[PDB]
Amino acid sequence: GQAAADRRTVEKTWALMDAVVRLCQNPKLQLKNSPPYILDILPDTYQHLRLILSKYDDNQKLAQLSENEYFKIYIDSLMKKSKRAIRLFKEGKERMYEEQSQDRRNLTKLSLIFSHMLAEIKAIFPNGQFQGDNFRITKADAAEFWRKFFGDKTIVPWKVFRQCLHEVHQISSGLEAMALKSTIDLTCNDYISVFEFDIFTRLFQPWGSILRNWNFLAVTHPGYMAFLTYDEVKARLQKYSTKPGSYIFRLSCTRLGQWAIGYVTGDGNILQTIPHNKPLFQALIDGSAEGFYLYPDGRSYNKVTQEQFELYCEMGSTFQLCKICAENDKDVKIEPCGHLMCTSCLTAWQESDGQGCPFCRCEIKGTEPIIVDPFD
Ligand SMILES: C[C@H]1CCCN(Cc2cc3c(c(C(F)(F)F)c2)CN(c2cccc([C@]4(c5nncn5C)C[C@@H](C)C4)c2)C3=O)C1
Ligand SMILES: [Zn+2]
Ligand SMILES: [Zn+2]
Repeated sequence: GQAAADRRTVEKTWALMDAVVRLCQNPKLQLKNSPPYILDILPDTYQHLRLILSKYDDNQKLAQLSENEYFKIYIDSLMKKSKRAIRLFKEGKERMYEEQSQDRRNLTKLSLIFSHMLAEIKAIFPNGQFQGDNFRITKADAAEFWRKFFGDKTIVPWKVFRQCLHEVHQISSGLEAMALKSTIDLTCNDYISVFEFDIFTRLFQPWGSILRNWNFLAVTHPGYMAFLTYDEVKARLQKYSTKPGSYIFRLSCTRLGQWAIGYVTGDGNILQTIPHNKPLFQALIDGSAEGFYLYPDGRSYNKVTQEQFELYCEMGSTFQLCKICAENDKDVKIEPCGHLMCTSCLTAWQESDGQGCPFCRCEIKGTEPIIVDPFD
């Protein structure tokens, strides 16, 4: 059985979440209002988990929840990300109190992850009852791909998902697979939920050209600003208040799967809109043709490089993966150049007579084992 281990894991989960909440209540942080608001999200997550348990009343129901693969992965993921937030405060020290620090950007990355996890658990356990197996994917052709490979599965490991997706839409390099992972795996748990799949396929519709749409709208488009608040959109566009047709487009924590566009009017007002019954690309060319959307991020704009994939990857939390394969963790440092990669890729390059370091071609005088954090 798992009864007693399961009881222990839930209670450790709530202890670790309470620990993160207490560290975040430090007035020296000034994040009481800085949203996604970790001091709202973690209590809301606790609240939804209690609602789930409130519905899985007794020994027999609790045993069904125990056997739910999505629920097991969710609680494990919540424990790991809580431990990570604790470690960030222990290792970050007074840098947690500097707004611009890498340590504080990492707290923002964990806050976004917690926000996405709360949206996902509400989508999969609406009113605290499992509905993963009945989840209706928004885009018909995306929904057919998920039925075809995964049936009524709620969640699939990233490695399995990447292999099945590659059957229909070829993924090119390691840096593209890594960039794609960072886009679909919002919860950063190395799984793709049916919910995550729904969000990605809604944003980058149509399905027929989905990797080209994502490459063009997110990976290389100068107008794309990832997740922003309404206040951040005003702050960025204010710099172009005197150049009407200046625009950006962005994601919303509070409205997963939807785009929002901000633009500068003839009067220098900043307005925001959500594309109305059209995909983003159509909204952008239509608004372009009408004079609203002329200057992405305040400049004119007139098939993706490895460098462009690598720059996109830095926004996320995937620094532990080897850039060559995007499968194995970085476990070796090449010396003296200091480039990082997995042993497997190092071997394959020196196997096939590659000069020196795969990245910089320089003499390899030494290697040293290394553990790289996803947030490094
Ligand atoms: C909602 C508000 C909260 C306060 C911070 N601002 C600005 C900001 C945006 C992102 C981030 C930060 C910070 F954590 F690094 F600091 C800061 C991180 N971040 C982020 C984290 C993981 C993945 C991604 C996506 C992405 N977009 N371009 C590249 N990548 C990997 C968007 C997903 C569909 C894939 C983006 C922001 O959007 C956003
Ligand atoms: Zn590798
Ligand atoms: Zn090198």
